[PDB]
Amino acid sequence: CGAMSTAIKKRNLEVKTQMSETIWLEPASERTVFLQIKNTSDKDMSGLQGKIADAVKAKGYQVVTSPDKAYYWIQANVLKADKMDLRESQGWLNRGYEGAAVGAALGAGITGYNSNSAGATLGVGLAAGLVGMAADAMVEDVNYTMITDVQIAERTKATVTTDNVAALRQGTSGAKIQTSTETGNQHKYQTRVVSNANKVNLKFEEAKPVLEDQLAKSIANILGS
Amino acid sequence: CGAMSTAIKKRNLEVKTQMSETIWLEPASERTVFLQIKNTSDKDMSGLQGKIADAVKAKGYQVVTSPDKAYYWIQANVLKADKMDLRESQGWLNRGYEGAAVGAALGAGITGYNSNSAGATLGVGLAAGLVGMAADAMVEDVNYTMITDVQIAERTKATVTTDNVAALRQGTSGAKIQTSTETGNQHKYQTRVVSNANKVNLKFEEAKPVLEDQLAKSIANILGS
Amino acid sequence: CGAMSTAIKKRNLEVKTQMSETIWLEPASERTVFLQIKNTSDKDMSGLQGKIADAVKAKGYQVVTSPDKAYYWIQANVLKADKMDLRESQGWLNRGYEGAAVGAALGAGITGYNSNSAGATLGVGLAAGLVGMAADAMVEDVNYTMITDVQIAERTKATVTTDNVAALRQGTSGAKIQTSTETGNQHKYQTRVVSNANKVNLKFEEAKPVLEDQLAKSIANILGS
Amino acid sequence: CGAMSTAIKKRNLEVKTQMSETIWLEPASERTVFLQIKNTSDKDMSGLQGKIADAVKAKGYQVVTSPDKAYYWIQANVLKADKMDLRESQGWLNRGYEGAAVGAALGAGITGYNSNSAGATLGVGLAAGLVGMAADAMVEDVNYTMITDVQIAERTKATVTTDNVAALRQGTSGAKIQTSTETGNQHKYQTRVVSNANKVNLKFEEAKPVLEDQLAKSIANILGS
Amino acid sequence: CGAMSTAIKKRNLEVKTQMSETIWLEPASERTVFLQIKNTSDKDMSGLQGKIADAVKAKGYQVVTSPDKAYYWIQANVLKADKMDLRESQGWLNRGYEGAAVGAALGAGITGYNSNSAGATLGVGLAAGLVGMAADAMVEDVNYTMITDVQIAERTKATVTTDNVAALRQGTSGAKIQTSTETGNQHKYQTRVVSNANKVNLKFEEAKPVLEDQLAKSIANILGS
Amino acid sequence: CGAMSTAIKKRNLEVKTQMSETIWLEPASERTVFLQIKNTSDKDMSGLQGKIADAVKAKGYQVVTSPDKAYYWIQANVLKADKMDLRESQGWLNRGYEGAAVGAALGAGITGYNSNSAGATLGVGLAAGLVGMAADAMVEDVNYTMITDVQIAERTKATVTTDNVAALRQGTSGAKIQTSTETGNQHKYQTRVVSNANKVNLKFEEAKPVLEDQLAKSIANILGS
Amino acid sequence: CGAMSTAIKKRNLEVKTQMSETIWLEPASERTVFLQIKNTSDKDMSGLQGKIADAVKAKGYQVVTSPDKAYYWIQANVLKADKMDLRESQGWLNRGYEGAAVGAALGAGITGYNSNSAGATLGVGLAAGLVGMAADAMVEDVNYTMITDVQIAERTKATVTTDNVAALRQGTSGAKIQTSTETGNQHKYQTRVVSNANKVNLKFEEAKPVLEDQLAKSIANILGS
Amino acid sequence: CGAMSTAIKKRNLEVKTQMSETIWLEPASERTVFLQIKNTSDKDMSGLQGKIADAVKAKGYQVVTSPDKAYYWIQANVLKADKMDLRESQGWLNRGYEGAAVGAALGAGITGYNSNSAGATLGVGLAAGLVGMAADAMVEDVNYTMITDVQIAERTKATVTTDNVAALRQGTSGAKIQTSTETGNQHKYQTRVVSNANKVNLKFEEAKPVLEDQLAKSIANILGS
Amino acid sequence: CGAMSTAIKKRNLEVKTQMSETIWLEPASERTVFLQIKNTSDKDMSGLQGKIADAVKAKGYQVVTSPDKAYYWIQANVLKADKMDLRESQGWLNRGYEGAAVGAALGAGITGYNSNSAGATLGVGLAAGLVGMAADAMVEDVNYTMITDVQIAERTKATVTTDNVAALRQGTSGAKIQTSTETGNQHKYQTRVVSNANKVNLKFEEAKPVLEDQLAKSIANILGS
Repeated sequence: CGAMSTAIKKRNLEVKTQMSETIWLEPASERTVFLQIKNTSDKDMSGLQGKIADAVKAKGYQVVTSPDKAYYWIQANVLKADKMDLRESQGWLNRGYEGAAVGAALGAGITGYNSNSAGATLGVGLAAGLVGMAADAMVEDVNYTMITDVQIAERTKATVTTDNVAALRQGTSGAKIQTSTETGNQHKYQTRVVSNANKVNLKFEEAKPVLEDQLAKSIANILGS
Repeated sequence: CGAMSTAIKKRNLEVKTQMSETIWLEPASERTVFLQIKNTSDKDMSGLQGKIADAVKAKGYQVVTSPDKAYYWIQANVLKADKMDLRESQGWLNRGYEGAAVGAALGAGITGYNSNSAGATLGVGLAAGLVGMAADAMVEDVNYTMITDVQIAERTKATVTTDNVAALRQGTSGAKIQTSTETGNQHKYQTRVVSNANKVNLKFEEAKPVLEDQLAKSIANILGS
Repeated sequence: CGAMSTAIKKRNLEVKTQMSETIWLEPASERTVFLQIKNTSDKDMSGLQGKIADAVKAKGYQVVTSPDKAYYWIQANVLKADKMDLRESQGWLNRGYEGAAVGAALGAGITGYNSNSAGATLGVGLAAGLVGMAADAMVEDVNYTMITDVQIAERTKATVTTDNVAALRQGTSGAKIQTSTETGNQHKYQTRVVSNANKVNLKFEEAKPVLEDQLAKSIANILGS
Repeated sequence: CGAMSTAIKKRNLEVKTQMSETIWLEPASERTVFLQIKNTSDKDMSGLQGKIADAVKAKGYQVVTSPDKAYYWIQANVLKADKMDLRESQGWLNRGYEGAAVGAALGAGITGYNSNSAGATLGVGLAAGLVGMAADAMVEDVNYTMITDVQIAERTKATVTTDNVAALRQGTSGAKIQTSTETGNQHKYQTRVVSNANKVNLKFEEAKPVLEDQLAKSIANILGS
Repeated sequence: CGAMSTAIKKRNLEVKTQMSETIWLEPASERTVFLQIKNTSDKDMSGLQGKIADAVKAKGYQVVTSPDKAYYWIQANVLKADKMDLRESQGWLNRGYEGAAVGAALGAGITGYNSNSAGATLGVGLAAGLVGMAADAMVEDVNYTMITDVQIAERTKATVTTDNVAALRQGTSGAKIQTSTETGNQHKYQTRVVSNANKVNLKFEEAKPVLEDQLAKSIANILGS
Repeated sequence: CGAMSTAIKKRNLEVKTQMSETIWLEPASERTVFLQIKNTSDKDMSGLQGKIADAVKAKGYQVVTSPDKAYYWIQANVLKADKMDLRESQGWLNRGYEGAAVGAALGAGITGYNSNSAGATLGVGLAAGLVGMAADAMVEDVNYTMITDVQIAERTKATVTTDNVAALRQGTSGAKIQTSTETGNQHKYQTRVVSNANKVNLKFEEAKPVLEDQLAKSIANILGS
Repeated sequence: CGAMSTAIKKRNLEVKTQMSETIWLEPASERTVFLQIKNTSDKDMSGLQGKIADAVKAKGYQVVTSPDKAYYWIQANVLKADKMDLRESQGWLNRGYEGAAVGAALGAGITGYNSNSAGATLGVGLAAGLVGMAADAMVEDVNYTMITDVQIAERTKATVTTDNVAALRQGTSGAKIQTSTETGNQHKYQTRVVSNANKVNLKFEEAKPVLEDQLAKSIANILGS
Repeated sequence: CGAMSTAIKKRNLEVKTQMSETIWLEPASERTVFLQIKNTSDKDMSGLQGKIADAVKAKGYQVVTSPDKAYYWIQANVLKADKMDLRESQGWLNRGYEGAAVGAALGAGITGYNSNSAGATLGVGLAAGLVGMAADAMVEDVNYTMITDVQIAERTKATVTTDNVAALRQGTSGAKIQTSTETGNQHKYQTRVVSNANKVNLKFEEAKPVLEDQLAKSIANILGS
Repeated sequence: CGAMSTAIKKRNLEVKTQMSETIWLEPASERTVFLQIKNTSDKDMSGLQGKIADAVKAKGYQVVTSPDKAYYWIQANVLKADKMDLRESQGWLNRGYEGAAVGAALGAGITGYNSNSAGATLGVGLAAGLVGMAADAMVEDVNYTMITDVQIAERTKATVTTDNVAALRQGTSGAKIQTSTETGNQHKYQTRVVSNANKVNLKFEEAKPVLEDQLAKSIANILGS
C-alpha cells in the first residue's frame, strides 16, 4: 500500500530549480556575451550550452566566440549530481515487508476458494508474499539532485586587483601557500544553482530536457533584459 | 478524515507577504524612479514590473526609463521559489493509510446489505479501501514560498566610496580575492521579501496575480508617498 | 469540546501593544513635530497617521508639514504582519478528530430512539460525525501579530556625524561595501513595537481600529507631554 | 476541581515589586528634585507621577518644575505591560476537560433519582458537562507583568563627557552610525523595576492603585532620605 | 497527607543569612563609622539601621552623623524581596488533588455508619472531598527571599581615582556613554547578602525582627572588632 | 526476506562520481597537457592514466611527456579506498536471525507432510534454520568508496611565490617547523573526487572499469574543451 | 547462532590499508632513495623494510645506503598496534548467554529420547548448556589495527630553515621550551597509514605477510614511478 | 555463568604496549647511549633498566655511565599504575546476583532427590545460593594499566636555548612565575607509552616480566638500529 | 546479599598511589636534600616525614637540616582528605531495603516450624526484617581519598627570576593585585599525588601506615638514585 501511495502521489515529473543568492548588475547598454559551460558530473547535459545561448539571444543579447571582445561572461559548471530514494528516509516499511505481508494475507483468498488446507495453500501464499515483496521493493521514489556553479564576469572601468591565494594541503603536516597578484578591468561574481527532479521509477533521460530548460532559463535570467 | 479536515480548513487561498527589515529614506521632493525587475526562479511573474510601476505612479512618483536621470532606483529580483506539502510535516497519516482504513471499514457496509460472505464482500472492501487511499493521497495542502531581493538606490550629495570585495572560491584549496574602489553619489540599501501562498490542491496560476499584487504593493510602499 | 473551550475562553477581542526599549528625550520647550508613517505590510492601517497626529496634538505639540522647521520627527513603518492559529500549537486534536468522535458517538442518540439497527443508524452517525468534524475544524483561535519600527529624530546643538556603512551582498562570493560620512545637527534613535490581536474567528477589519488606537497612543506617549 | 483549587489559592490580590540593581548616591545636602514620568504601555497609570511626588516630599525633598535648578532628576518610563494566565503553564487540564468530566459524571446524580434511563438522563448529563466545562474555562489565574525603566540624574562637579553612539539598522545590509560628544556637569544612572499583580479573574482597574503605590514607593526610596 | 507532612516538617521559623564574598579590611585604630541604609523593596525593614548601629556600637566603634569625619562608611540597600511556595516545586500534588481524594474516601466512613446508599452518602462524600481539597490548598510552605547590597568605604592615604563609566541604553539602536574622572582618598568595596525565611503559612511581620537581627549582625561583623 | 529485498533492490551495479568543488580556468588557446597519476590505495586502478589521456585527447588537447613544455598539468592520486556493508547500518536483522527464523518455521513444512513428530522433524527443522541463517548471512550489500585527490597546474605570466610551510610533529612535546620560499610562473589548484560502487555481493574487479571510466571523464572534463 | 553468523560472515582474512593524506612530489629525474624503517609496536613486522625496498626497485628507483647521496628519504615508523573484538560492540549476546540457552534447550533432545525425567536429563542439559556457552565464548571476531607514520624527504634547491620548537612538560606547573634553528636543502612531509586485518579467531602470524605487502606497496606508491 | 564466560574468555595473559607519538631521529654514526630510569608508581619494575640496556646493546649501541660523553639519552619514568575490574563496567550482574540465583535454583536439585520438603531443602538451597554468590564475586577480570613517560635527548651542533617557564600555583589567589634561560647543544623530545595487562584473577607478579620486556623493546626500538 | 557481596569483594585493604605528572631532573653528583612536610588535612600522617627521610637515605642521598646548604628541596603538603561510601553510588539498594526484605522473608522460616499463624509469626518476621535492615546498613564500602601537593626545588647556575603575582579577591566588586620580582639560583617544580585506600568498614588507623609508606616511596623515587 505504501508503494501504491508513492506511485499515486509522485506520478508526475516534478522539477525545481533554485538559485542561491542574487547577483546585482548595473544597467548597461552593452550586449556582447561569451559562454563557457563545463560538466564534471556523471550525468549528461550536452544541450545546456545551446539552450543558454538561445535564452540569452531571446533577450536581445549577442553571443560572441572570442572572450576578449565580450562585455559579459557566463561561466557555468555542472559540478555535482546525486540520485537518492526518498522512501529510504523512513528506513523501515521500504525493504518490502509490507508488500510481503499483503501477499501472505492473500493466502486467505485461496483458503476460502477451491481446494484448501491441502498444503498447496501454503505454497500459493508464500509465492504471493514473495511476489508482493518484490513488487513493493521495485517501486522507487527517485530524486535527482544537481549542483551547478555559475560565475558571471562583467567588464568595468575601475582597475581590479586579483589576489590569488591557495593553500595546497601537504600530507597532514603542512601546506604550500601560493600567492600572486594581477591587475585587470573585470569583475567576477559567483552563485550556485540547485536542481531537483522527482518521480517514481524515474530515469534521468526523461528528466534531462526540462532540467536543462529550467537551468538555462535561470542562468540567462541572471542577465535580465 | 484528515484529508477532509485539510480541505475544510484551507479551502480559501491564503497569501502572506512579509518584508524582512525597514529601509529608512529621508524626506525629499524628488519624484523620478527607475525600475529594474528580474526573475531567476522557475515560477513565472511577468506582470510584477507593471504592477510595481502602477503602484508607484499611484503615489505621485514619475517612472523614467534612463537610470541616469532617476533620483530613486527600485531593483528587485524574484530569487527563489519552492513548493511544499504541509501535510508532509506529520510524515505518517499522509501517505493514505487512514483513507485506506476507512475504505476497508466500508466493507461492513456491504456485509450488512444484499449478498454477504460470498467472497465478493472481500473484493468490494479491497476496492473501497484502495479508492479511499487514492482519494486521501490526492488531497494536498500545498504551500508556495517565494523569496525576493530588493535593492533601493537613493541619490545623495555626499561622496560614496564603493569597495567591491569578492572571494571567488577555487577548488577546496583556495580562492581568488578581487578588490576594487569606485566613487559615486548614490547610496544603496537592501532588503528581502518572503511570500507564501497556501491552499488545498493549489495551482500556481491561480495564486500568481494576488502574489504579484501584494509584492508590488509592498515594494512600492517602501517609497512611502 | 476543545472548540467550545476555545470559543468560550477567547470570546472577546484581546489587544496587546508592547514597546521594545525606552527612548530617553531630554526636557525641552520645543513643540514642533513632523510625522512620516509608512506601511509595507499586507494588512491595511490607513488611519494610523491621523490617530498619531491627534494624540500628539492632545499633548500640546504642534504638527508641521515641512521637516526643515520641525524640532521632532516621528518616523514609523508598519513593517510586518502575520496571522496564526494558536490551536495549531497542539498539532493534534485540532484537525477535527475530537468533533468527529463526538458526532459519531451521537449515533447512539439514534440507536436508542425511533428506528434502530436499520442501516440508517450508520448513515446518520456518519453524517453527524462529519458535521461535528467540520464544525470543530471551522473554529479558529486566530492571532494577528504586527511588527512596527519607530525612528525618533531630535534636533540638537552638537555636531552629529553620520557614517553610512552598507554591505550589499553579492552572490555568495562577496559584497560591495559602501561608506559615506555626513554632518548634521540631529540625533536619531530607533525602537520596535509589537502588537497582538487575539480572538476566535477574528477578521482583521474588526481588530484594525483598536490596533491603530493603541499603536498611535504608544508612539505619541514616547514624546511624553 | 482545578479551577476550585486556583480560586481558593489565589483569592487575594498579590502584588510584587522588584528592583533590578542598586543605584548608589553619595550623601548630599541638596533637596531639589525634578520628575519626568512617561507611559508607553497599553495599561493606564496616570497617578504614578503624583504618588512619586508625594513620596519624595514625604522624605524632605522639594519637587521643582524647571529641570535647570534641580539637583536630582527622576526620569521614569512605564515601558511594557503584559497579561498572562498561569493555568496555561500546564497546557492540559485547563481548556475545561476536567470540568466537563465532572459535569458528565453528575449525570449519575440523575440516574439514581426521579426518572432514569428515559433518554432525558443523557440530555441532562450533557448539559451538566457543558456547564461544568464552561465554568472551568471561565476561571482564569491572571497575572499582570509591568516593566518600568528608571533613570536617575545627579549633578556633580566633575566634567562629564557624553558620547552618543547609535547604530540605526538599515535593511539587513547595513546601518547608519551616528556619533556625537557633549560636555556637562551631570551623571546619569539607569535601573529597571518589574511589577507583578496576580489574582483570579483579576481586572487591571483593581490592581492599578496598589501597583502605583508600590512602584512610587520604590522609586522614591531610591533617593533614601 | 502532604500538607500534614509540610506542616510537621517546617513548623518552626527558619532564618538563614549568607554573605556572598569576604571584604578584607586592614587593621586600624580608627573607630568612626557612618551609616546609610536604604530600602527599595516592597517589604518593610525599618529597624535595620537601628540594629546595625547597636551592633556596631557593641564592638567599640563610634557612630557619627556627618560622613566627612567618618573613617568607615556602611552603605546598605535592601534591594529585592520575593515570596514563593516551595510546594509549587512539585507542581502536582499541590493544587489539592490529594486532599480531595482523602475527603472523597472519607465517604466510606458514612457508608458504613448510620444511613447509607440513601443518596445523602454521595453528598456528604462530595462535601468532605471539597473540604479536604480546600484544607490542602490553604497550607502553604512559604519562603521569603531578600537580597541586600552592601558597600563599605574605608579611608586611605593613597590617591584613589574613580572612573565613572555608564552606558545608558537608547532604544535598541544605541547607547549614550558617560565617562568622568574624580580623585579622592577613599576605597570602596561591595558585597551581597541573601536572607531566607521559611515556614508554613508564614506572615512577613513575624519573620521581620529575626531577619533584621541576622542581617544587622552580619553587616556589623564585616567590621570585625 | 531482508536478504531477498536487498538482492532485488540493488541487483544492478550503481556507480556515482562526485567532484567536491569547481576549479575555474580562464579561456586559453594552449593545448599541451602533462599527466601524473599515482595510486596509494589497496585497490588496483591501472588503466586510469590511459583513460584520462584518451578523454583529454578527445577534447583536442595534446598530451606531452616532459612537464617543462606542458601548459597544463593534471596530477591525480587515488588516495583512499574502503569497502563496507550497508546492511550493517541496521546492526540487527543482518547477522542471520531472520533467515534462521524462516528456516526454523520451515519445519512446519515437514510436520504436515510424510513422517511427523518422529524426532527427525526437529533435526530437519534445525538443519533448515541453519541453512537459512547461512544463506541470509552470505548476502552482502557491498559499497566501495574511493577518494581521489586532483591537482591542476596552469602556467601564467604573473610571478607566483610558493611558501612551503610544514609542521612535522615531534613526539607529543613539539614539532619541527620547516619554511621555504620559491618563485615560479605556475598556479596550482586542488580538488577531491569521491566515487561509490554499490551492488549485492559485488567484486571490485567488476566495478573497476566503470569506476575508471567515470573518474577519467570527470577529471578530463575539468579542462572543458 | 550469533557465533555461527560471525564465523560464516568473516571466514576470510580481510585486510584494508588507507593513507591519511596525499603527499605531492614534483616530477624529477633523480632515482636515489634511502630507507629507514622502525617498529615501536608490540607486533613484529620484520620484512617491511625488504618489501619496501623491493617495491621501490620495481619502479626503477635505486636504493642506496648512505643518506648523504640519496635524493629521496623514506622514513617510516610502525607506531601503534591494537587488537579488539568486534563482537564486544554489542556488549550483550557476546559473553555466551545465547550459546548457553541453545545448549540448555538441547535438553529437550534428551527428554524425548531414551531415558527421561530420570534426573540425568537435568545433568545432560546443564552440561550441554555449559558446552554451548564455552563454544560461543571461544569464537572471537578479531580485528588488528596498525598505525604507521611516514616521513618523506625530498632534496631541493631553495634554502629550508627548520625551527625546532619543543615544549617539554614539567610537572603540572610548567614546561621547558627548547628552540633552535638550522638551515639545509631538504623538504620533509609527513603522512599516516592505517591498516586493519579482520577475521574470526585470527592469529597475527597469518595476517603479517599480507599486511606488510599492502603497507609496503602503499608507501612505495607514494613515490609514483 | 557470567563468571564462567569471563574465565573462559580471558584465560590467558594479554599484554598490550602502545606508544603515543613518533620521535624522529636523523641518521647518525654515533653509538653512545646513557640511560636514566625512574619509577614513581606503586608497582615494582626493577628489571626495566637492565632489559632496556640489553635491548639497546642488541642493536649495536654502546651504553655508557657518564652522561657527558653520551650522544643519546634515554630518560624514562614509570609514572602511573592502576588496577581495575572490567566486569565493573556493567555495574549490575557483577556483585554476585546471578551466581546467587543459580545456587538458589540448585535447591530444586535437592527437592527431587532424597529427602524433600523437610525444611532442610530450604537450608541447602540457601547455602548453595550463598556459595554461588561467593564464587561469582571472587572471579575478577583484572586489568592493569601503566603510564610511562619517555624523554629522548640527542646531541646536535646548533645552539639550543631552553626557556624554563613554571607557574607554581599559590592558594587559589595567584601563582609564582619562574623564568630562566640556558644555552646548550642538546635537543630533547618526549613521548608516552601505555601498557595494559589483562587476565582473570591476575596477580601483578605474573604480568611484571612480560610488561618489562615489551616496554623495554619499544623504548629501545625508538632508537632504531 | 549486596552487603555480603561487598564484604566478600573488598575484604582486603587496597591502596593505590598515583602521581599526576613527571618531574624531570638532570643528572647530578650532588646529594644534599632538605625536607619540609606539612599536613593541612583532618587525617593524621605524622610518620610521613620520617619515612620520606628513610627512603631518601636508602638511595644514597644525605638529608640536611639547614635549607641554605641543600642542593635539593622536597616540599610536600598533605592537602586534602575525604571519606566516601562506594555503595552510595547506586543510591538505592544501599539504605537497607534488601536486607529488610530478606529478614521479612525469613518469617516463612517460622511459619513452617513450631507455632505458626499465632500472631507471634508477624512479630518475629518484623524483628528479623529490622535486624536484616540494620545489618545491611552497617556494612560500608569505605574509600579514603588523599590529595598531596609536592614541590621539588633544584639548585642551578642560571639566574631565575620569580614574579609573584596574586589577585586577592575583594568582595564580588574587585581584587587587589600584588606583584613582586625576586632573583635567585633555584628552580621549583610542582606535582600532585592522589592516594586511595579502599576496604569494607575500614578505619583510617589501619590504612595510615601503608598509605604513608607508598606516599613516601613515590616522593622519594621522584629523586631517582
